Amino acid sequence: HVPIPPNDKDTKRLIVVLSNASLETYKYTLLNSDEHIGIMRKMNRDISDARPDITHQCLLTLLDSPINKAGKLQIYIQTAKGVLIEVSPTVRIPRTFKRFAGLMVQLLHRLSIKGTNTNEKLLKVIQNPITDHLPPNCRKVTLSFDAPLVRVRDYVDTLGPNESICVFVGAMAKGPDNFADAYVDEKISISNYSLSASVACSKFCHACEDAWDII
Amino acid sequence: HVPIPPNDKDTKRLIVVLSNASLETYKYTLLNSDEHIGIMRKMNRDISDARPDITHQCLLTLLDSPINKAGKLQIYIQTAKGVLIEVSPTVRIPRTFKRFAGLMVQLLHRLSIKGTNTNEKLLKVIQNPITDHLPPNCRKVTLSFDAPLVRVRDYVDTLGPNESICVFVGAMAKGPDNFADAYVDEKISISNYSLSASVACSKFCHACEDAWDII
Repeated sequence: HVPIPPNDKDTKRLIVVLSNASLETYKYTLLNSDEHIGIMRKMNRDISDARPDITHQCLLTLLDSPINKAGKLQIYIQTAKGVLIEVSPTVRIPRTFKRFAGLMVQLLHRLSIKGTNTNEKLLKVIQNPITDHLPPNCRKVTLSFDAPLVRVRDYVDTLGPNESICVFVGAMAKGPDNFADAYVDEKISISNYSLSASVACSKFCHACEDAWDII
Repeated sequence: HVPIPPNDKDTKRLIVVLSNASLETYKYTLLNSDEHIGIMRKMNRDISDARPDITHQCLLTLLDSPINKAGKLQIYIQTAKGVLIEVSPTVRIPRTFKRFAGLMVQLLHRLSIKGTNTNEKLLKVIQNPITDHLPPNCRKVTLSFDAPLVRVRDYVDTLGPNESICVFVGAMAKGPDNFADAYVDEKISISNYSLSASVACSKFCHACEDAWDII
C-alpha cells in the first residue's frame, strides 16, 4: 500500500490542520506544564498555554485512525513561532509524551525527522503559508462555536469526489476564531456542548469514515 | 441531568471493562515506562507492560465521549493485583498523566476518591468479580483477533432495548483472549488490522451512538 504523495492532488482527502500549536523549545526541552509551572506561574503570563498533550493525543488518535489505514489523511501543525509542520501518514510515533517532546525538540533543531529505514523524510517542517501545500480542490473549514449546527456526514456528503477538505482544528490556548481568517472558506459547529480537539478530530474522522466507506 | 445509579438495572447501557490493567504502585508512584525503564530493563522482565497511558487516554476519550453526555456509559478497570475499580460517569479528571498517576496511587492507598463537592464517592475500588456489579440483562463480550468479523451497529442493532452490553477491551501488555474466559459470552472482531484500546473504544462507542441515537 502507498499513501498520498505530494504529487497527488486528485484523491478526495482529509487534511487536518491543528492550528495555533504550542511548540516552543526553551531552556533543551519543550514548554510543558509539568516542570515549567514555576516559571510560567512565576512570570505571570497566561498559564493556560503549555499545550502539547492534546496535539500529542491528536497525533496518536489520528495517526492510529483507520483513515490513516486508508491513507486518506494529511495532517499539518501550525505553531506560534510561525512554524508549519507536515506530519506523515507513514511515520510511527512512540506512545510516550517525553520521547515525543524531545523528538519535537530535535524536529525544531534540524527541521526534519528522517526515517530510520527509508530514504524519505517523515516529519518535514515546511513553508508558510498552508495554501502552498493545500490541494486546489480544497474546502478550507474550521470548527467553531459561534457557527450554526452542521452535520459532518451530510456536509462531506455534499462534498464531491474530486473535492478535498482541509479542516482547521483548534488545539490552541484560549482564543477566538480569527486565528485562520486569512484562509477560512467555512466555519462549522458539530455539537452544542464544548468539545476538545481530540474528540472533535475523532468524531469528524470517524464520521467521514462513515461517509467515505472505509472498511 | 442524573447519570445511571447502581439502583438502575433497566436502562440499556454500555459497560466498558478495561481488563488486565497495569496499576501497581511501587517505590510512591505507579509503574511507568518513563522512569522505571532502568529497573524493568535491568531486572529482565518483559518491559512491555508499564501501560497506563492507554487506559489514561481511554479514560479521557470515553469520559469525554457523548455517551457520557447521555450518561449511558459505565466503565470498570481490572488490574493485575485483582483490583477492580468503578469509574464514575460524573467524575472529572485532570488532563495530565502525572496527576492521574498520583491520583491512582492515592486511589490504591485509601481505595476511594471522594468528590471535592459531592458527598458520594467518584472512583470506587469494589469487589471481585465483575458479575456482582453487572446487570442481569447483560451481554458479556470481548474484542478479539481470532474471532470472525462482526459489525457493531448490526450487533447492538440485534440487541434489544432491555438488554445491556458489557464489553471487554484489552489494554493489557501482551496476552491471548483467555484473560476473561470465566465471564465471556461472546468474542467479536471489528476490523482485520490491529487496533488499539483507544480507537477500539472510540469506534465502538461512537458506533453505538449511531445505533442508540444520541444527538
